[PDB]
Amino acid sequence: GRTRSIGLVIPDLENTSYTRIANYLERQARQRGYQLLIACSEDQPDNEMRCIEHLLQRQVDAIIVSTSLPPEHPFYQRWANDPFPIVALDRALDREHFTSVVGADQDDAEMLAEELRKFPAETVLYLGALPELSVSFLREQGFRTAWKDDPREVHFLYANSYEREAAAQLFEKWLETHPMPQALFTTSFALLQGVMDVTLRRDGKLPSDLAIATFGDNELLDFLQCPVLAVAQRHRDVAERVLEIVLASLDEPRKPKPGLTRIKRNLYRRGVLSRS
Amino acid sequence: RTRSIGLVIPDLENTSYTRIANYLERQARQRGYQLLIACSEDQPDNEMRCIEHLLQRQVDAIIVSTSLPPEHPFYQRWANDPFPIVALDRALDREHFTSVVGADQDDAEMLAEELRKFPAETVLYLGALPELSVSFLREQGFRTAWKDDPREVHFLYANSYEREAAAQLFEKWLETHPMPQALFTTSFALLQGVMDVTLRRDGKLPSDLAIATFGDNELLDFLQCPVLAVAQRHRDVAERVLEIVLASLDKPKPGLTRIKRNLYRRGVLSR
Repeated sequence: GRTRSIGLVIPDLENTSYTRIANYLERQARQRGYQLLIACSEDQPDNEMRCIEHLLQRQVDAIIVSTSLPPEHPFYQRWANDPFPIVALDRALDREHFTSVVGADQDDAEMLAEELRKFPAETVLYLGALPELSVSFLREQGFRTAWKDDPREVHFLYANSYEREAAAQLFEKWLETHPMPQALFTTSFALLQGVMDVTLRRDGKLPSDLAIATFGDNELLDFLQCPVLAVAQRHRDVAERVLEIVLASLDEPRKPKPGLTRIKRNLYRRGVLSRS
Repeated sequence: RTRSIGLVIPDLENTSYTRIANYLERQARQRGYQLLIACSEDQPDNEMRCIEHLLQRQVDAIIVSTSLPPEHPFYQRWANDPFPIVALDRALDREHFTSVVGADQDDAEMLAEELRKFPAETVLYLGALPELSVSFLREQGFRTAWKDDPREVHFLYANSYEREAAAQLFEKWLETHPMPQALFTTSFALLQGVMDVTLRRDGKLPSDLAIATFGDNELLDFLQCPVLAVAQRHRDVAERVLEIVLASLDKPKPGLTRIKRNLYRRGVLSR
């Protein structure tokens, strides 16, 4: 009854994090005799639900999804007590009913923020997005823990989306009344790209006196002239775990106990720190 | 008819292939087709297995970037067959298959011509694997642009398109040659090795250096010297490849079809 196929619904194959996870999931699925069917949602809920339906129509045996919807959204509640495996990747689904393989956001932000705090800097800027979301709050809580005994006042700035242009416009507006920071903590690589876009437009280069700490990573940051700290997901491990959950959900009498499986990120020392 | 299309590529790590995959996925989905991606890791045996697997799944057509040469009997099975197999990047037999490939010679000529405009006494061309098609096409393009220029270009060839190999070879070359004021690299990986040696030695790149490279990326905006780079037109490539598949299904001429790269001015040239 098994088509030996597994759906993967992710926003795109642009974002390095998503391409890397797709890369490893495809490799590992093929090694177990499964064809991955990738369907990109463009991070849009209506598209995502359409992709889900299309994959069901193609009779995939299971679906791995990074959802753009709230974790408890009714659309997925259809599968809450059903044999059909839906496994969440990166962004959680209802921990009562689904297994989600996600980051250890609070801990990872604390670990990154503790490293950032080691750089002398008068002006410290925290740039996040969508502060009301659980994920955003957890990252800020981790940062605050790391900085709780530091006497510096940190500037908090929040974009309306985790998106490069939104960050650029907000940071550019911020610079009208604040100095360039000497320490910067960004909660997504897209936010950091917007800041870097403005800094390059304004100055033609990054300051040597700027310590950058970001979620997300790109080994090309090794070539920047300022200190850069980055936290990347353990893509290979996440892929192996998700597949193992999908196959256990198919191969065993009972599904894995629902809940979050939080996988720590790696901290990478980039920019001038790669030349220490 | 399953309204699905196989895509066999080395991996989803190479930003060339991920970008093409990204656009092929969107355009195929927009037409009701499901893309079935299979990664070969550039291994011939892996590739042949992936093809068979996709055939089992009754895909309507296959797009492949092959790790096999022309002349290999494998694809000869479909030489005169209604089933569409379309080549991407590496060409299949021109008598029988349509291949969407690079215009490497013309791209290298365009890039080299822009680099030639920079004042530079010492010019270094850094490539790899000079006997390979990709390598010789790019060299010929360069030499065409530099044909009547009085400067003697230094040619340097690494044993692979790899950062560490380039770093080692460039460090050795600097023992007896001055830092160039113009550098042409046939791959971004080679440029990375040159930047490794230069940054580790001097902590910065020279002001008096113009760089031209294949493999454009956003790091290049940060560089504090003039930079020229070429990049594939990924969306246009994906569109052409899907056009060919759909027309074969719903017939295109066998042979190579080439899509040129775009040129970007990066580093201090963005100012």
